[PDB]
Amino acid sequence: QINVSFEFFPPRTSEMEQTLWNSIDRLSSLKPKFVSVTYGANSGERDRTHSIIKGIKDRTGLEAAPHLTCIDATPDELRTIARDYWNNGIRHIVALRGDLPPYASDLVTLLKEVADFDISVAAYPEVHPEAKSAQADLLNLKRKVDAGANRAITQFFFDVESYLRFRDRCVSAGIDVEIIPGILPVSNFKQAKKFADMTNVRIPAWMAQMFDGLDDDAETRKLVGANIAMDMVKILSREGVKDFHFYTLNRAEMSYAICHTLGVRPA
Amino acid sequence: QINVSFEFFPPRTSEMEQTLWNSIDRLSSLKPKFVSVTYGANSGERDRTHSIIKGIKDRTGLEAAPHLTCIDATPDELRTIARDYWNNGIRHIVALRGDLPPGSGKPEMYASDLVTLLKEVADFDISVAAYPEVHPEAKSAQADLLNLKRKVDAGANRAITQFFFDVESYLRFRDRCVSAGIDVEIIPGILPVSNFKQAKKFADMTNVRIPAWMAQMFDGLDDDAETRKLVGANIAMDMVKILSREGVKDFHFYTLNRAEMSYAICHTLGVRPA
Amino acid sequence: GQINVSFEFFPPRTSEMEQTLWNSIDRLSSLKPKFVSVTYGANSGERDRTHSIIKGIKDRTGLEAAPHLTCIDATPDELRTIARDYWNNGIRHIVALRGDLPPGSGKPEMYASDLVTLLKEVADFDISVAAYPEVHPEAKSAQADLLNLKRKVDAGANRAITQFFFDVESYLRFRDRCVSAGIDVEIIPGILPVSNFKQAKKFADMTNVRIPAWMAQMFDGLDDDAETRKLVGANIAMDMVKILSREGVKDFHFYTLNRAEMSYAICHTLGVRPA
Ligand SMILES: Cc1cc2nc3c(=O)[nH]c(=O)nc-3n(C[C@H](O)[C@H](O)[C@H](O)COP(=O)(O)OP(=O)(O)OC[C@H]3O[C@@H](n4cnc5c(N)ncnc54)[C@H](O)[C@@H]3O)c2cc1C
Ligand SMILES: Cc1cc2nc3c(=O)[nH]c(=O)nc-3n(C[C@H](O)[C@H](O)[C@H](O)COP(=O)(O)OP(=O)(O)OC[C@H]3O[C@@H](n4cnc5c(N)ncnc54)[C@H](O)[C@@H]3O)c2cc1C
Ligand SMILES: Cc1cc2nc3c(=O)[nH]c(=O)nc-3n(C[C@H](O)[C@H](O)[C@H](O)COP(=O)(O)OP(=O)(O)OC[C@H]3O[C@@H](n4cnc5c(N)ncnc54)[C@H](O)[C@@H]3O)c2cc1C
Ligand SMILES: [Hg+2]
Ligand SMILES: [Hg+2]
Ligand SMILES: [Hg+2]
Repeated sequence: QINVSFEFFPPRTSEMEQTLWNSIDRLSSLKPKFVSVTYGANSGERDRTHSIIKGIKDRTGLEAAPHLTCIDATPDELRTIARDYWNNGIRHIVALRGDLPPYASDLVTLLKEVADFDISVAAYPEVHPEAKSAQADLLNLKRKVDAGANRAITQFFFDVESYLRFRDRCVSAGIDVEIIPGILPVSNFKQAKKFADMTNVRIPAWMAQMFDGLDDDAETRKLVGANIAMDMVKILSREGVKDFHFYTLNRAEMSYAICHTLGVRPA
Repeated sequence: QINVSFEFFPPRTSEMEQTLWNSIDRLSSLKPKFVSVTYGANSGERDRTHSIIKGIKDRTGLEAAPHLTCIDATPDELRTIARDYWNNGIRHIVALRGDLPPGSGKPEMYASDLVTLLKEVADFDISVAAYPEVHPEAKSAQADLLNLKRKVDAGANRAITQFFFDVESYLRFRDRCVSAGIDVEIIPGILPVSNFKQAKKFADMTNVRIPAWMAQMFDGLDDDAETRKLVGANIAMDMVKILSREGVKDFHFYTLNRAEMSYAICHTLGVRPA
Repeated sequence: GQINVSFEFFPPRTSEMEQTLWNSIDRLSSLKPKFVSVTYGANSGERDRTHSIIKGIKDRTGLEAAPHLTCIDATPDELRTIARDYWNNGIRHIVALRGDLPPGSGKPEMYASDLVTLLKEVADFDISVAAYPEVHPEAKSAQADLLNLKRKVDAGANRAITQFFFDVESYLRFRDRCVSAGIDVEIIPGILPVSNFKQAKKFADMTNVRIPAWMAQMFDGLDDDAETRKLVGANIAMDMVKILSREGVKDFHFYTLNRAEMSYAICHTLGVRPA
């Protein structure tokens, strides 16, 4: 069967707060394998990440996986955060290094020492913008797995071939874990392009065309974005992929629809 | 060169207050590397610790090191206290877990956690407790030794030992610290004994063994304070002499707010006024 | 006073050995040992005897009895059943060992740390494990063996009991290396009082334990002299135990070989007497 997960982020406004909880309720009915909440380098927000995971696990009963970054934190602190999480029933965590202020493998090992955690790590089909080469980054992923990562969630992508080729290189390199694709339903192209430029993610020429001229047409953008996303998962699904991780951005509709086309429906 | 330090406790009464300041004036002339003040569980020995430290600093200009306990303090309260000290020129703190009151027994925060917390605030000089005869609540002698290394690794500059009457206890313990990689000065704590009945009470509750020969020395002197002072001073002076011959260059005296005995012992140690 | 002692007995193989054992237990019980333990053999009969002697000790003396348990010839499920039964019967302290590998057809895949883990899953037992000041014969390195000890302690072991030794420096350096590896349990020295030297040499040869030249000299020529051997062996044991105590050791485990006199006397010099 198809397993899906949804990724949310801590809301920064009263409106965004309500929007989030509505989407959480709406998406819980699809029974995802788990849901994750992002974490950014900000003490108060770090507290917010905690509270949201707790609230989720407490009102839906779904498995909630918090993101944790190696950046700006001492090993003893990280260990206490881990023990505090495990103690609160939160046995799944997404281990990352973190966006640097103007390593991951170590955080994996750190967490495994504390407890037999279910760890998820980041994979880069188009190479992390910092690694010196495709191979170096590929080997790093392997290290993170060897350290104890159960799953590998990729950064969003638009070129299906880039992902399929990467997935092959992973197995060819001995990585025995699933490379769960990260899907970004695009409704705002302008914003998507900004994200891609940062993450080194390539936006194919054809996609640029699809959004050309839709700047003021919010409705058409959602229609075109959903179409593009549904095509993606259709191909990925036929190619053997049975696990999808959605970057909801606290919005339910597009992911809900895409899930419906995958057969992921309420029951 | 021999270095010394003296430990005082917050006076609860007017008479005790006077004795303390007299001792401070007497002992200050020896120019000790530092002087420290106890931090108990009650406000009497808690609020006062701060006052006495300010007093000492103003009246003599000697480095005063306050003792700090995490017992009934939130990490927030501890940081507040640490910032105040640092900002006011206090660069040395004696970080301790603290004597938990026999009632509630919660294995939560430990001294190493306090050390870490203090180092997050500023580059303090932290002194921690060491036990040559093992801390009475330790899992084992090895665990207690590992705890000392943990505190040194957390940022402790030096270790001050609990008092002892068997010089060999100190000597073996120091050898173990070195073999274990603990690279800081293991300052022996010296308790000049004037009253034996009171010394037995302290050692009893501290797991410190009192040799039979020492109990023999004070036997029959229950009402002879003058002879107890002479005998006790003799015992301390000999212990201190042995330790020096063995390489110890730093001593920490538990004055109990009384200056006479500690002053005399320091004199024979060669540490005298200018 | 502040010194704890424990005695180790093995299941007797004859009627004569049995009378000797119970006698030793009666005599040694007066010293109020922290606990007594009983060895675990490989054959079915022995293993049953271990259980009965532990029961006999518990009833007859009311002392804390700790049986040994190995991985040899047992499925994880047999082991759990045995452990559950032990716990329900009041015996809540086990000496967990992998066990002496028999010269037959069976490669070791399960080790002592695995047994500790399995035992911990059953109940909160007090678990004691084996330590080797002179390195276990099969260890590929002293580092491996020491890290293995840490592994067993991490799994749940409350204390370590070392293989016997004749060179105190070996115990002392090992006690130090244990701290350097982060092992936080007290390593209790295993004391083997020797009266029969040839037999002691046998045990040593097969355990990678070194007998100092001076010690061999001490027993040279005393083969047919049981009396002298007992005095010489007691003197040696007493000196070693004396040095250990001056070095801080306050816990001792005696390999009695079911005999009481030597361990009794050595205990007496430590100050552990009947009251
Ligand atoms: C599913 C997902 C979720 C994310 N969630 C968050 C989040 O909640 N918060 C957040 O801040 N960020 C998040 N990110 C972004 C991520 O933290 C950044 O891309 C960051 O730069 C890398 O984190 P990482 O775990 O991939 O780092 P790493 O795996 O450590 O790799 C990062 C870089 O280091 C390199 N590398 C690794 N080890 C070595 C080494 N020893 N020597 C040299 N180079 C080395 C790699 O090749 C690469 O260039 C997420 C990413 C993904 C895909
Ligand atoms: C120089 C000196 C000055 C002192 N001054 C004072 C004072 O001003 N005020 C006061 O109240 N008391 C004072 N004390 C006494 C001290 O607070 C008590 O001895 C207290 O019981 C332990 O303090 P500690 O700092 O040694 O704690 P710790 O170093 O934390 O050790 C306490 C115990 O816990 C164990 N332990 C440590 N970590 C762990 C762990 N993770 N798990 C389990 N066990 C662990 C240790 O082995 C030890 O048994 C002083 C002691 C000395 C020697
Ligand atoms: C106090 C004491 C009591 C004893 N009582 C008995 C008894 O009642 N019955 C009995 O049959 N025997 C007994 N013995 C002997 C003991 O069983 C043997 O010495 C045995 O060969 C190992 O037991 P162990 O528990 O040390 O094994 P372990 O701790 O598992 O180690 C045995 C060997 O395996 C190695 N090792 C550990 N883990 C691994 C790994 N994962 N991969 C590779 N090598 C590894 C160790 O380094 C060592 O060389 C006793 C020994 C002692 C010291
Ligand atoms: Hg980091
Ligand atoms: Hg505390
Ligand atoms: Hg086994």
